[PDB]
Amino acid sequence: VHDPLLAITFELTLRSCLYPHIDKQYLDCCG
Amino acid sequence: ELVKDVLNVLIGVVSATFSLCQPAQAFVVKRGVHVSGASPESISSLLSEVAEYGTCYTRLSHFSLQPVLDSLYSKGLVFQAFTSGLRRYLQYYRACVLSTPPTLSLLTIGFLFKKLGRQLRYLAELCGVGAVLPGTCGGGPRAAFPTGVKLLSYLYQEALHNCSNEHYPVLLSLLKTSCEP
Amino acid sequence: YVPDDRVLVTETQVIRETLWLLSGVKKLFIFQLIDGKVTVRNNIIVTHLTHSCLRSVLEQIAAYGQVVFRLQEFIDEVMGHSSTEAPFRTYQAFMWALYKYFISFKEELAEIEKCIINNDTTITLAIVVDKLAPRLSQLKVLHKVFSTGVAEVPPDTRNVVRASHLLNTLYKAILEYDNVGEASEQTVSLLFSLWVETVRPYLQTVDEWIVHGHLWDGAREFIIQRNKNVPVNHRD
Amino acid sequence: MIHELLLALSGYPGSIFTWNKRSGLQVSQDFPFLHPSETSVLNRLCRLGTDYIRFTEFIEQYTGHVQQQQGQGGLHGIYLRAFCTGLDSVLQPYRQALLDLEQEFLGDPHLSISHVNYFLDQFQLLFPSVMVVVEQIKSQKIHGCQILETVYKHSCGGLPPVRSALEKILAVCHGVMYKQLSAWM
Amino acid sequence: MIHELLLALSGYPGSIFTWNKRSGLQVSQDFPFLHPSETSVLNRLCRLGTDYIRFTEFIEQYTGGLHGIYLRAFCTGLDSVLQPYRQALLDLEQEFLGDPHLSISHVNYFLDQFQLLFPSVMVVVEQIKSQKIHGCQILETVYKHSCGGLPPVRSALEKILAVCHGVMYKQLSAWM
Repeated sequence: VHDPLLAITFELTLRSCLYPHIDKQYLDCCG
Repeated sequence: ELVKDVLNVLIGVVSATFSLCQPAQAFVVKRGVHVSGASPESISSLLSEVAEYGTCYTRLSHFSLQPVLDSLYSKGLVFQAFTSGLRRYLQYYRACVLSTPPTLSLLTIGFLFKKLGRQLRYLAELCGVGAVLPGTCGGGPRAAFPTGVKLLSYLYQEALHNCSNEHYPVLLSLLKTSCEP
Repeated sequence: YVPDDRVLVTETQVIRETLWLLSGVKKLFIFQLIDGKVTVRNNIIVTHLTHSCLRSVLEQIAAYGQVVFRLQEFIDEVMGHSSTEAPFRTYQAFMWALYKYFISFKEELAEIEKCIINNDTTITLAIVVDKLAPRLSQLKVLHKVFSTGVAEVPPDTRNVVRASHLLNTLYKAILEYDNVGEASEQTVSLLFSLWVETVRPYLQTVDEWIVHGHLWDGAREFIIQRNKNVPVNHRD
Repeated sequence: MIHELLLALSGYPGSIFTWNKRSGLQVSQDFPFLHPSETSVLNRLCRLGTDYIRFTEFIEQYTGHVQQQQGQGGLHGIYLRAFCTGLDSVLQPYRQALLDLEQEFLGDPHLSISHVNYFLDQFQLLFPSVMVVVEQIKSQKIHGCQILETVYKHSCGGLPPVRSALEKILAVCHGVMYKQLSAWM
Repeated sequence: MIHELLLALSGYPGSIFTWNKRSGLQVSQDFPFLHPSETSVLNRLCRLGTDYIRFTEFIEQYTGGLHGIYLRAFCTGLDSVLQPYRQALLDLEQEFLGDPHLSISHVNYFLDQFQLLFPSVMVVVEQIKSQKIHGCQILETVYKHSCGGLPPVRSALEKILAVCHGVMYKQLSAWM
């Protein structure tokens, strides 16, 4: 899932599209 | 160039040989030892594995080829059915040997035929005759092959023993034919 | 003056020696290695080359030779060639990516060798040296990353320390090379590929523990060591 | 020095590559005509052929050698037979790789050893990995289903190609386990 | 001689063209093979090679003293300005391999367009070293000579400068 969103100086921002996966997983798991 | 012989060594030929004789004393396959024409020893060894396959083909072909003759007292009707089914397989194996391209590279021939070689050597060892004259022991043992209900049951226990391995379809086919009598 | 005996190897043979050295090979008659330090052989002479300039260029290739040799040695150590069920699982991912890079580098060297063997086209030392220039640029950065990630502490006793340190010297050097410019965009791409194929194990451990709900690691690889997880479930 | 390589890697020695049971495949180490540079490359290549020969030997030893006749997991077993069955099929792409090499050498009559080193360098890493998988089974006399665990614990290898390769074998052996479960259940 | 020189002009000095810290690549010998005065021609030519080692050193140490990301961008640009000086030393050898009579003066002529780009980029580099222009003021010392007037070095420093703006347009694009 990291690699698909990767495939579309913005390096910290590149990492910033990998944390919402943890956020979703925790959002489903806190549930 | 020499490989053409080897292609037909898969079948019985004279270029290489299956002297119906005692292993390695008069039983022979054509080989070049010490001095040879553009044949370092490794080539002879590769030819020797293909030779092992060849000897197994010739022995198994004899074993199945020998028909009932209409007076087969020693063996049974079920053994005659077994030999018929075995010959069906042998005909298919011969067909693949034929289907090999005439123009093919030396190593590639043996690598192409490895799986069928081991399959056939297993099939040989399944029968006493094929098991006998392996190349590591003489023709003296001449292990008795079961006949009748003994043969049918022996085949089925071997089927249980070797159910899961790649070789099982052959056993199933033989058993289907053999049970009919 | 007394002349000194020298082997008088051909210049064409020298490129073949350099090419197998740049690929994974040892015990070459040129570039004799002594203690894991690849060093130009003391006496080599060629027709259209003086001893000193030949020594200089050959040493300059041998400096890169040391890098490729050490990386090959590390790869060898952790290829499975060599404890009982101690898959480090991050050193293995790093060497795997390193191996992919070395495969592509070996392909380029193989094309050069093919051109060298069968043609009238002249390939000489200057031509090949400046032809490999983009790869040689990659190798020095790779050497720095390895020499900090794995060789910072020579005794290197602990294992979680090694894993975290390697991941943290890749995440740092990517930032270092991120703002160098848009001039080449080569170094940063290399480093980023190394990072992705070195973080794959950690994030597999994450996702497994995330949904399947059982933390699963060996060699104490992960940073949140479940040292106390074994008996606590009894307490409730 | 060209075609002989493919013979030996196919796993049948030549005079240049003396097979000794102790040292596997081994170059004679002394020929005036070839300089020492190529010798090391040859030895590196011979490691792979040594592993292939050892594999073929072990497979031949424990698969199809008898018609199920001392039965014991280290010695014999349906699971051991399944492992051998998986090993040969996992080794099949090496066979195909050597085949394509011979075709390209038919195409071109002067090819350096480095080219062979390249095209075979992907198996250079996979074969040593599988060696320990077989070695633990032999050493520990692993019995029955415990082989399944033994391969599964190395399914966490950090080499993706090794992982997939061993995964194929575990699929095959799960074949027999599921099969025995397919009668009792 | 014509391969020792077509490599001495590159990084590798050799015995003929001895390197020294005070002055670089000055062959100083009385040789029967070379004509007596060809050393002077060789001295004028070795100015170019000497400069080349100096830039190569400077790119080596980068990419207390000088430091930054801009010294990791100016040097990357200084590789690109020197790339047509590497290819143009390959081509010379390619011609010299076949033609057996061709002399040093063709090296002179062919590598005469590189006696304008190099000397006036060397002042930029010595400025950047003698004055610790470490940060954003590197763009100043490149843009102050990029006005120039000598077209070879007016476009060379332009290639150098655009890379520095390539860094500044990502530093000031992350910010904005």
